[PDB]
Amino acid sequence: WKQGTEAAAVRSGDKVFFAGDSLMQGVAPFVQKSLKQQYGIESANLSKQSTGLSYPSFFDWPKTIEETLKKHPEISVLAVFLGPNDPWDFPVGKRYLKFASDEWAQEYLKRVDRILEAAHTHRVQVVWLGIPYMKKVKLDGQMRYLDKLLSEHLKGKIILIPTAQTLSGGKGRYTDSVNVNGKPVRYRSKDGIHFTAEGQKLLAEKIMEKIVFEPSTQPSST
Repeated sequence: WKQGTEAAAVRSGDKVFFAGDSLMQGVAPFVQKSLKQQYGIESANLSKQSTGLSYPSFFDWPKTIEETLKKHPEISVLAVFLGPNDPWDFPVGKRYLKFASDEWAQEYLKRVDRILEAAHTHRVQVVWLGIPYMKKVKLDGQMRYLDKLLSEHLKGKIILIPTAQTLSGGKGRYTDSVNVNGKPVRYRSKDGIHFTAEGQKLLAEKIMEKIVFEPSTQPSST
């Protein structure tokens, strides 16, 4: 099944499902309010602090997604935002895989693919947010690696929303603030990872740009 790669179509009665870590936790509530107030569309926000794809033993995102789509067949969009809790070695079966090795990357993307398969077999449209630049250079190097691994794999398969340049005003590296009409506005929280309310609202707007509500008279006949 081939979803749209530019935007996701929603109708009255659909739900939007938000998944990920604290990156998603701050953004999802703004999208949820916009969906409800603009279109009457309800949502399920399961984002959870400290979670990711590397340690399903802490919280199993692929299994949770499978179970949630089964419980809620009305979900038509799955939005995902995670990463910072994942740049760690992890075990698989009897192997112990080292971060950013070929085998580590293969397993990480197998878990990504399990999510995509769960969604696509049920005609659920996936929106995945790119990882922002981070203030700490070690985490930033890990996240630049992981963001590129993900984007190269996901481009052309799903809807991707990069965030790094948007959150930095195009500067190509981490900034705390971005000028909007010459006045600096802080987008990043004190931890140099997450967002202020202004940063959360901006990313929520970027998500809404990729959601297209369809009235009952769309699509049109020919």
